[PDB]
Amino acid sequence: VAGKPGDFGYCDLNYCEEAVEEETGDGLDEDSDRAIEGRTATSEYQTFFNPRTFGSGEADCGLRPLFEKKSLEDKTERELLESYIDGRIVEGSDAEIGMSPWQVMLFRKSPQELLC
Amino acid sequence: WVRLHLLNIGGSQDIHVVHFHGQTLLENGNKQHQLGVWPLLPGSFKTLEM
Amino acid sequence: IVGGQECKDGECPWQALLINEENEGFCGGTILSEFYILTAAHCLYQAKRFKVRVGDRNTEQEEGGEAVHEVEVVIKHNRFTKETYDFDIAVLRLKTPITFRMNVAPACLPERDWAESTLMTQKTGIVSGFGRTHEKGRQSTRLKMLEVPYVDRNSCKLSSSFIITQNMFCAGYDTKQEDACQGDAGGPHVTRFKDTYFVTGIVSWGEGCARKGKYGIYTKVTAFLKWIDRSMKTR
Amino acid sequence: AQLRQFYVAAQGISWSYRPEPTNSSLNLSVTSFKKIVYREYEPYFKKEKPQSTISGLLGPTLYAEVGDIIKVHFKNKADKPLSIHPQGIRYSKLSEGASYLDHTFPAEKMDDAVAPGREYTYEWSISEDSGPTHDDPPCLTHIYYSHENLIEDFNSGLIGPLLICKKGTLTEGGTQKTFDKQIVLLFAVFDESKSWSQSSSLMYTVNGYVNGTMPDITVCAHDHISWHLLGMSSGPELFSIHFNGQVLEQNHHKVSAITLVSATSTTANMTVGPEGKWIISSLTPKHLQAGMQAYIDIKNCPKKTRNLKKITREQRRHMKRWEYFIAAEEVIWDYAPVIPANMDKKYRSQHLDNFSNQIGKHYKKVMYTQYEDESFTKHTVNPNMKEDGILGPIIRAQVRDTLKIVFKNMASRPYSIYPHGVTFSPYEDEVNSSFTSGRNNTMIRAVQPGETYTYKWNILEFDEPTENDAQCLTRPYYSDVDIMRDIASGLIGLLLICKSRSLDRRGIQRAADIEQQAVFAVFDENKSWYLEDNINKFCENPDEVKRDDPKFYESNIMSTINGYVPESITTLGFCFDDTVQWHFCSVGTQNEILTIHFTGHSFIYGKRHEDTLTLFPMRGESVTVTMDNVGTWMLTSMNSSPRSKKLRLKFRDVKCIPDDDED
Ligand SMILES: *[C@@H]1O[C@H](CO)[C@@H](O)[C@H](O)[C@H]1NC(C)=O
Ligand SMILES: *[C@@H]1O[C@H](CO)[C@@H](O)[C@H](O)[C@H]1NC(C)=O
Repeated sequence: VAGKPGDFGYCDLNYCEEAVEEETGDGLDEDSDRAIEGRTATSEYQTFFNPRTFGSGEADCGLRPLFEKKSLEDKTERELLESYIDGRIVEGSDAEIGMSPWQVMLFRKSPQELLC
Repeated sequence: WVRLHLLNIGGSQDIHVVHFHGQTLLENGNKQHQLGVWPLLPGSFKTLEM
Repeated sequence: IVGGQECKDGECPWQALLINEENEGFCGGTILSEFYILTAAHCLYQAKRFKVRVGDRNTEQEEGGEAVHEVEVVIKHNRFTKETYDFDIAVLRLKTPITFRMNVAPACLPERDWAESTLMTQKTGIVSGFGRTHEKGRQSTRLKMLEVPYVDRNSCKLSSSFIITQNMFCAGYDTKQEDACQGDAGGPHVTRFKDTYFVTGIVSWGEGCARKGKYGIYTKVTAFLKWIDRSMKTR
Repeated sequence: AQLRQFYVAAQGISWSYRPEPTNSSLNLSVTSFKKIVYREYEPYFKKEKPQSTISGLLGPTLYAEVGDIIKVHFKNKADKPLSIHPQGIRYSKLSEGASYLDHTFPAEKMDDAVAPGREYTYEWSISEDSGPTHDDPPCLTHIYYSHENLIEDFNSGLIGPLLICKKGTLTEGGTQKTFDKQIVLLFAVFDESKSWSQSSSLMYTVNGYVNGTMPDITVCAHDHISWHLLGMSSGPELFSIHFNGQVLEQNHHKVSAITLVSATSTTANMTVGPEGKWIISSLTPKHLQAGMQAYIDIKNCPKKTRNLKKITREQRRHMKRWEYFIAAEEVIWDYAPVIPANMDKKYRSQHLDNFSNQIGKHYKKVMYTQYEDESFTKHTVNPNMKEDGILGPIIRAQVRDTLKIVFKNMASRPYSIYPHGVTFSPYEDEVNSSFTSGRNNTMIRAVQPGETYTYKWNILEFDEPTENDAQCLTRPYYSDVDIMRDIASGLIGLLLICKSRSLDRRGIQRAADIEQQAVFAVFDENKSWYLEDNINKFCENPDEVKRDDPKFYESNIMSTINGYVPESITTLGFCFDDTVQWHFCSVGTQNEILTIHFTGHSFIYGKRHEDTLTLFPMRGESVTVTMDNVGTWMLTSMNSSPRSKKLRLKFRDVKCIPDDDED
């Protein structure tokens, strides 16, 4: 659209609706039995952007510099999945500092508040 | 309506398809089907409604 | 405590609030003696520093009987493994002596043979604690209690994607939203017998809180009554 | 609601029981002729309506939806004053058709015996009560029978199919609109002794044809068959037909083998498989003496528009190649483990050529010896199969799973497995691997001594286990080179058709005890395939077969329990709070249903609790037990016939002695 070169606008049109849960594995092929809590994972990430076009910070997402760069199983709130003995009653009772490193909280020049 | 409690007791395969002259049974269970007769299976206890 | 209602003052005396560094209960506590508190051994992975504020009735405000007690040392099971879902039990010896008063009275061990023949053979069981008032509802501000019934072994096995060991037993409702939840971490679940409540176990894990087809994965207290006593005398 | 003017006439037919006179022509058959069977006629009895060749002795199929009124004109063309009596229809006494001391009027008695050559319009208004209900297949099966002589009329004929279907599903022709085809199945033990003419006819009859001489049946692929299985005979006769290659639905229950008795009428479903003729026969020993060979041709018809719905997953979740190397190997064996003859066969011979007490019975069976090495030399499968006899290793076959079988024959005879109740699934498809299938697409190489070949077994998403069933359904397997003598030999095995979720080939749900097998099978060593070497060369008797005997026809026959005789089996023992998930197999030629019983302890049957379970031949039974009474208790049988009387296992119950928890 007009204004900034590359600014994007959406033509007014309708769209369909889909469901996902109704499908089992398909070409997935991971396991034969069932297990919901207690799993550990380590691997890399595949990008979708040209590295020259995004620079630093592309293939490092989905992790945390403190908790996941060391690839260590972390404290109570994330323990709900990983603890085998625990799946419903963990209740760390607190959310300490920095539990959401990728969340933004806006202010306006209006009295301090978040619009969106 | 009358409930059935016909029973069979082991022995030697003494099965009996109890004919009813103009009568239709009713299975009493999670499915509740309808029957005409029933083979009296030894070692089994059968309950129905009539 | 999905749904449920508040423990009346004194109705849940052994029930304790394990206050952590911020003095908000990270786990459900259980008074055992003048110096001991009971919690599931999963509570050991959730602690910076922690105390036991016995007699607490409301997380909003102090409303009588709140005495702060400090855990001397934890008796963790040496076979306690998360994968086994078993031995999820941590006896908490206290530095501060527990003062038996209003809302302070423990639950002691019956005869092992009689407990096996009577406790796990009961019909329903009562669970209490400052738990999540719903499956995900907010934590119970008041000390809320709830009663849940026993579940057959095969029903628990089919209702669980995991092992249902020789000890662990399901207790709750098939689809009704009422059971222990977040807030009952080691939350004392008991069972009435002639007004003497008996702790028949505590949830360890499970899919959601009183979900459809799901139940609290309790621990057979009668299974480790000998170990419960030997940890009473341990540390 | 439609007014059904039916015109049927009884008439004696010189029935041949042959599918056709053949090039030899003529009719020189059993002396069962002039068989009065009623046949449908054109309106006003213009002429008899044509009857299907398959329905040789089978009479007019009478489908009827609810609300109808059936003006069944019955011209008794048979020269005997006769009658026709329904079974499960709330009729009126005027068309009662049954003569007894009802103290009724002659007008209500003329139906009970209609004069020969006389039309009687047997009218009955159908009702919604007389029809399929909820949870009931679209059609129901019944019978109208000649009440004139319930003993002699049957053997003289007078048989006709009775079907009642729901409105809508029923067509004008009687088929189900949801069903591509409908099939009616009948068996009989027709005896000329109790007939119009008299003869000693032990000859058995499937439908109208004798001992396995049916004209073959062709069914196009993916054909929704609404089956109609009817088993009727004079005496108590068991019709244990296994649908080889097919699984049928009865009352929302899925089984591959349909075991029925006399006076049994049943209906079921099957969507016809891809391709290949198939044969079905009754597992009754007398039905093995006779043919009961109903050949059916499952054919991939291009003139069918094979749907190819492909509403499936077709993917490796829940899957693994699961290479079961169960190469057959000849072994020495003892029916009685007098010494602890457990832990498969490491010290094999250890024998003394004596059928009693220690090793020396030399029951030279041919085990399905499991392996995991490709060469099959090392056993490589030596599990904790304590107090276990010759038993096929358990395959925890989940739904839609896949698995590989490879046989090397370490025995003097060619051999090849028949998965009974497992062949219902699409087998390993063969175009060049037909082998000695008998033209039935049974990929049976009968692997020669030392030969090796492979099975590619994989099941589709449809399964025998169901919500109206157990988590795993019990289905055995055995050989094909000689069924009778090889079942009499050591050629039998068993796996599980598992709907299980948390198994991973390890354990159905590893929270309950999984002790499963109770096989009171009866083996005659004077019937075994290795009769010769076993009985003659390695016993305390000369080299005669010794069929004739004081008791050697009886000595060499034995109702062992899972390869072990009842008298020399140690007592069981478990601790409390346990549930034992069982998967039984009543396979032996019992000839009499047996009723096991647990003292104090009780069974489970879906929701029902049995505490006394009857058993039926060649059928798998998979349930659990809530073992809830301390001490030793009996796995006793309530039939307790002296033939298989000493069947009681002293399973113990104690409060789990191990205190564990270290200190
Ligand atoms: C036909 O088979 C399908 C397989 O799922 C089943 O749903 C249906 O009940 C069958 N029909 C009858 C009449 O049993
Ligand atoms: C023919 O029927 C008779 C009836 O007794 C039976 O003995 C015989 O084995 C049958 N033959 C075949 C080939 O089925």
